[PDB]
Amino acid sequence: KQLSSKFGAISSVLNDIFSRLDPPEAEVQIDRLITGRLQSLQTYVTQQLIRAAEIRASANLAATKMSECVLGQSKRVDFCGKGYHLMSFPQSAPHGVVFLHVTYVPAQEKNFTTAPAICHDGKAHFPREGVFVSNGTHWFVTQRNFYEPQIITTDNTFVSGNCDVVIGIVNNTVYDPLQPELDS
Amino acid sequence: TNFTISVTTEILPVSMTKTSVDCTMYICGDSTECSNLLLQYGSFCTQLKRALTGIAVEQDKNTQEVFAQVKQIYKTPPIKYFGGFNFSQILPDPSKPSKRSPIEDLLFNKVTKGLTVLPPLLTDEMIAQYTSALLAGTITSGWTFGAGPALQIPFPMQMAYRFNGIGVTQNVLYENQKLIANQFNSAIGKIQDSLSSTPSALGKLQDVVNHNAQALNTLVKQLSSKFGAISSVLNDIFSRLDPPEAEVQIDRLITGRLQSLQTYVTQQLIRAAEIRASANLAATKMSECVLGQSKRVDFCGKGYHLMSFPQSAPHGVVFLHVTYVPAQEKNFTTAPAICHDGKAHFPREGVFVSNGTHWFVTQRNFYEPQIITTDNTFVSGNCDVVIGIVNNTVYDPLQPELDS
Amino acid sequence: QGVNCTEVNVFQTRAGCLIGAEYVNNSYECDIPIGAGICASYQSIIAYTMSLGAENSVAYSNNSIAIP
Ligand SMILES: *[C@@H]1O[C@H](CO)[C@@H](O[C@@H]2O[C@H](CO)[C@@H](O)[C@H](O)[C@H]2NC(C)=O)[C@H](O)[C@H]1NC(C)=O
Ligand SMILES: *[C@@H]1O[C@H](CO)[C@@H](O[C@@H]2O[C@H](CO)[C@@H](O)[C@H](O)[C@H]2NC(C)=O)[C@H](O)[C@H]1NC(C)=O
Ligand SMILES: *[C@@H]1O[C@H](CO)[C@@H](O[C@@H]2O[C@H](CO)[C@@H](O)[C@H](O)[C@H]2NC(C)=O)[C@H](O)[C@H]1NC(C)=O
Ligand SMILES: *[C@@H]1O[C@H](CO)[C@@H](O[C@@H]2O[C@H](CO)[C@@H](O)[C@H](O)[C@H]2NC(C)=O)[C@H](O)[C@H]1NC(C)=O
Ligand SMILES: *[C@@H]1O[C@H](CO)[C@@H](O[C@@H]2O[C@H](CO)[C@@H](O)[C@H](O)[C@H]2NC(C)=O)[C@H](O)[C@H]1NC(C)=O
Ligand SMILES: *[C@@H]1O[C@H](CO)[C@@H](O[C@@H]2O[C@H](CO)[C@@H](O)[C@H](O)[C@H]2NC(C)=O)[C@H](O)[C@H]1NC(C)=O
Ligand SMILES: *[C@@H]1O[C@H](CO)[C@@H](O)[C@H](O)[C@H]1NC(C)=O
Ligand SMILES: *[C@@H]1O[C@H](CO)[C@@H](O)[C@H](O)[C@H]1NC(C)=O
Ligand SMILES: *[C@@H]1O[C@H](CO)[C@@H](O)[C@H](O)[C@H]1NC(C)=O
Ligand SMILES: *[C@@H]1O[C@H](CO)[C@@H](O)[C@H](O)[C@H]1NC(C)=O
Ligand SMILES: *[C@@H]1O[C@H](CO)[C@@H](O)[C@H](O)[C@H]1NC(C)=O
Repeated sequence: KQLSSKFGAISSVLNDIFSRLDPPEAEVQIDRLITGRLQSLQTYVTQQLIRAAEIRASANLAATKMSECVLGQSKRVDFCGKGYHLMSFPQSAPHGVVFLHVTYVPAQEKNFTTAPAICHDGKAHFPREGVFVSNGTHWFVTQRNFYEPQIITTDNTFVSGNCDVVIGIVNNTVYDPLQPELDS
Repeated sequence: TNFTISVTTEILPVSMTKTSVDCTMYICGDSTECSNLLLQYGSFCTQLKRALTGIAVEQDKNTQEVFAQVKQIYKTPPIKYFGGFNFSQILPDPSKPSKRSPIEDLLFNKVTKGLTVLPPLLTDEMIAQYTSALLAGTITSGWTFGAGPALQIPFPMQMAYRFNGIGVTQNVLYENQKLIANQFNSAIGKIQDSLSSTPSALGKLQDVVNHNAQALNTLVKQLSSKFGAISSVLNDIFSRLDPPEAEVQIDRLITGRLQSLQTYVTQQLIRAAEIRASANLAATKMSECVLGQSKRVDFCGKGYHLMSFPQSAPHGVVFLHVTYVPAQEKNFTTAPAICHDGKAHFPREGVFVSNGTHWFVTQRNFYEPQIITTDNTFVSGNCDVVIGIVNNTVYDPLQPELDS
Repeated sequence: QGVNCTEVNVFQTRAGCLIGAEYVNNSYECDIPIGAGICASYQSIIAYTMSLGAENSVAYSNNSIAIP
């Protein structure tokens, strides 16, 4: 559409200007036409450069995401997928890239009672990687992302100090297979 | 041997004021001959209108993406108890008519012819509500609301989870929970005093606003330029000069105004690209070290990062990063391993240290001496291939049970 | 935009008054954004305030945990 602009002249065709108007000022008219079209081309080139910068930033982000959570496992939260990311599938798209992300989504939560630690024999026991979970009568240990209750055992718990400095601790025994394996 | 809690302020711009410019009003105004003449230039005004609609929709898109990270609005419990911790400075004040916490109120107070300013779609009230919901989610659910449904969790349990994530055992938390809470409250008070006393803390948003105002004022002032004509007024030229050349003079004037407008649009587009880059950086920081724990070093906070509290700001966002900083170091003697009974023992997660006559295993970030046992150590090979090993016995936690 | 319509279904907003669309107290999911905390959508055409999301107040306690 920029070729259809008269730019203040009498015609949009330079051949018509050359064959229709006196050359001493047709030179000035052609100069005005070519400088207007050159300014339009400069504006279009600046717009193309801005779009190129945006596309380069987007492509760098896409390459970073592909290096992050396509070639390996990413520990980042909500970087390339909602929820706990697991992996993704790279796909080819026209002038773009589509990623089929696979994520881990917890569901079906259950109310439970928890304690900071367990005071047994005057000593405080803390879970190594889990947390103390009570279903109402007994205390169990499980991971923070799934419900796999287990008997309180010294293999997954460590002792550090007494229970008189901690706040909110409850009383429960700690099972140890040493006593039944040495009783017999 | 000791640790401290420090709060740092990070300011990242989000968006600027949306502007709409009309060519036929800014260049000449109410001139019918100018309106007839500008139709022969093509569709430059159409390109300008498309560019301003594009920058407006990009500003709306990034200001919607940077704040609406969750589709669920969470509310704080009426009881303001979190095991001794204080959050009254970040929690919204019900007494305020705008439901804004005093930190956001201080941040808002510290920021002060065709052209028009479009009001933002995301105004102050729902931005403040989004920040309050994010604070409630990160104070009552941890990282669970950012990875699915919100799950209730006590705040000391969340602190223990974060300390285990960064590499600190849970023993030092329950023994110093009151000290940690007091240090956090003191750091919050100190950073609030520093924010209230330093006017240069909000420099980025201030210079963005000043640059936008200067650009608008310069664009307004460029209308009164001669641009090679006899005068900057159009009607006196039209009614005084012979039209034949008066057309050339008005053409030069309107094309100079068009050049100035195109320069302004190009500068605005470059500033919009910079603002979009900053907003994308802020969104990545929000995804990394706001909705969950981030293991990156010196990304969104100096030292071992713990959590970040997002705060609303005029045309920007302010983050209150809380970090874990070790202090009060002590000299100790270390060994690569321990040669006991012809076997080399390597720690599973600790490091062997010595105070001069006894050896102990300690954590990588805190000093806590423990007796070297077989549960925290593993045996792999003999003790002669290694270099720098020393002599020490290994206490067996199982031997005295069957010794008696 | 930025023009008062009293000196040139009426609902006056900060950006300007809307003619042809009725204001609804109930808020739904926005379709066509307008600005100044208001927008219009087609259901006739109606306008409503922003819908941030479904309200979900979690029961926070010092000894309650939700294990998935
Ligand atoms: C909490 O869990 C424990 C163990 O999983 C439950 O104890 C068992 O309950 C079943 C159901 O009657 C009995 O048949 C078993 O004999 C119980 N085992 C023991 C060791 O007592 C307990 O009932 C659960 N409590 C609640 C409230 O669900
Ligand atoms: C947990 O158990 C300990 C001991 O097994 C309890 O401590 C005793 O408490 C009673 C009454 O409170 C005192 O008369 C005893 O002198 C305490 N003994 C010791 C060794 O301290 C403790 O009270 C229990 N806690 C709970 C919550 O049941
Ligand atoms: C670790 O540092 C903190 C402060 O940085 C110490 O806490 C101070 O303790 C002294 C006496 O023990 C009190 O008079 C101060 O008021 C405390 N300061 C604060 C801010 O609470 C703490 O004692 C240090 N720990 C060790 C083992 O030296
Ligand atoms: C948390 O901090 C706030 C202030 O940061 C405390 O509020 C102060 O309380 C004292 C005693 O009631 C008053 O003299 C001050 O005027 C209050 N300050 C403000 C700014 O209101 C508050 O007591 C702290 N603790 C809790 C649990 O909120
Ligand atoms: C290195 O630390 C150990 C552990 O605390 C010190 O051993 C104790 O020293 C005190 C007095 O210095 C004695 O009362 C204890 O009986 C010692 N513990 C044991 C198990 O024997 C040791 O003294 C420290 N070394 C130096 C040079 O200070
Ligand atoms: C740790 O102990 C081992 C054996 O208990 C040491 O190995 C002996 O070292 C002496 C002299 O240091 C030699 O005469 C022996 O021949 C070595 N025996 C073996 C089996 O290698 C070892 O040197 C000790 N470590 C240090 C640092 O002294
Ligand atoms: C747990 O209990 C609270 C109130 O006691 C309730 O609001 C919440 O819905 C319960 N959780 C589940 C999963 O039922
Ligand atoms: C939890 O808080 C309630 C009320 O504030 C209190 O009665 C109870 O003892 C607390 N429990 C723990 C474990 O701190
Ligand atoms: C440890 O020793 C070195 C040299 O012996 C000294 O420069 C340094 O200050 C000491 N560190 C502490 C914490 O005393
Ligand atoms: C440490 O270096 C010194 C000199 O470089 C050397 O004499 C000593 O044996 C070295 N110690 C170890 C444990 O490598
Ligand atoms: C428009 O003007 C009327 C009075 O002329 C006033 O009541 C109304 O608030 C104004 N509307 C806006 C959006 O300023």
